[PDB]
Amino acid sequence: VLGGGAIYGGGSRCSAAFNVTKGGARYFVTAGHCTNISANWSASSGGSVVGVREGTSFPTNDYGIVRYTDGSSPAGTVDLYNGSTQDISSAANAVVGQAIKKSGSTTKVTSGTVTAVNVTVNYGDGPVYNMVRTTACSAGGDSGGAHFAGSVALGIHSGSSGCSGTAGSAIHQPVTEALSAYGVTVY
Amino acid sequence: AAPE
Repeated sequence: VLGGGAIYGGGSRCSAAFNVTKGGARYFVTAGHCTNISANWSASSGGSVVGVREGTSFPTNDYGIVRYTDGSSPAGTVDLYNGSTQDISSAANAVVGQAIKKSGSTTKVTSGTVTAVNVTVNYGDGPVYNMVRTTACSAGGDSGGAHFAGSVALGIHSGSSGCSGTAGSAIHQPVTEALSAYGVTVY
Repeated sequence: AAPE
């Protein structure tokens, strides 16, 4: 699956953030509230399993990782939903004022500006810490999608408080914390 | 805010 692409588990749709690697093996990271629901993930609702969960953390954080088990070696890119893709080649933390994009499977690519970093967000399940607030529009099914700027991976889509027009509220989990948690790098 |  490419970054921003749909993934299905537990009868729900989420989105993948980025393809990552360690030890010559391929994995994708996504939202923890998505990997909490299921161990097996497919690229269509009743499709064959492409990967199995190897870790998850939600609430407190919101990230998780799925190991590919179907023998594929996907490109390390994010789907721009227009026939093309964005190559990702590094990861960093977002900064206030930075223009970002997110790609997820419900609203495809939307854009916004980072308004705050290191934010605690209270969801119904509990608080998630050290989050990033943006003005990018989003909707259910977009969690786990890629927050990025050019070839730089910045975050994993977690949630929002709504959107009207272009004025969104997409919140992301910093991707660097998930990459260190699992000892993985983007490629 | 809600998870999406």
